[PDB]
Amino acid sequence: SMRRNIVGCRIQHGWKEGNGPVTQWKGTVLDQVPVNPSLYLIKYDGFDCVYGLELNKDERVSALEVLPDRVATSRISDAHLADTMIGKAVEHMFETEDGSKDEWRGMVLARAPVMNTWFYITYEKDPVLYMYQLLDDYKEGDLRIMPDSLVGKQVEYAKEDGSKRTGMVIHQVEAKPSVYFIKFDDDFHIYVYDLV
Amino acid sequence: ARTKQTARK
Ligand SMILES: [Cl-]
Ligand SMILES: [Mg+2]
Repeated sequence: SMRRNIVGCRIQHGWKEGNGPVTQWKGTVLDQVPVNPSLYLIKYDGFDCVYGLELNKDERVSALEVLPDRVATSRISDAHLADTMIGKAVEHMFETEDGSKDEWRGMVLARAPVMNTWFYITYEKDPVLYMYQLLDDYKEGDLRIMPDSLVGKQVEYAKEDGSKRTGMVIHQVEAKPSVYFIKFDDDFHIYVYDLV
Repeated sequence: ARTKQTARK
């Protein structure tokens, strides 16, 4: 029945998959999904993806603890660049284990909630939700901007494979309304798809 | 540049 509002809170919890040991996780709750309020979006410390978990319902979660810690509010370093980067196609430079350069095409989706200096981004070749402090990358020349309802509905993604994935559209990107977030039943990532 | 994290699963 009763639940506290945990958006903006730091949490820690255990996680158990199958027959493995419980593993320990610490993160920040970014959002509670309006079309499915059981579903929270979480950024875990040291992991780049944004995850969707039904924190209070998922039997894989244990020992859920809400900390009193307050996430610090910083003002972003360049409001203009921050605002105008939203919705843009980008080339985002990474380097890999061998130390060689590795450029990924992506799209900046939104400022992250809660963690004020972070941005939601997704990639052509890895279309799940990521979060980074992209102004840092931009300043270093590692992020270049390229020149240029369904929400709440149950959908499925069909393959030539023959099987399909079932999920729900959970968000429409304000800056790019043809783009949506999807939560699939079998998966804790948040998928990003252009549905027009 | 940032390092890309190892793919999970
Ligand atoms: Cl690419
Ligand atoms: Mg390329």
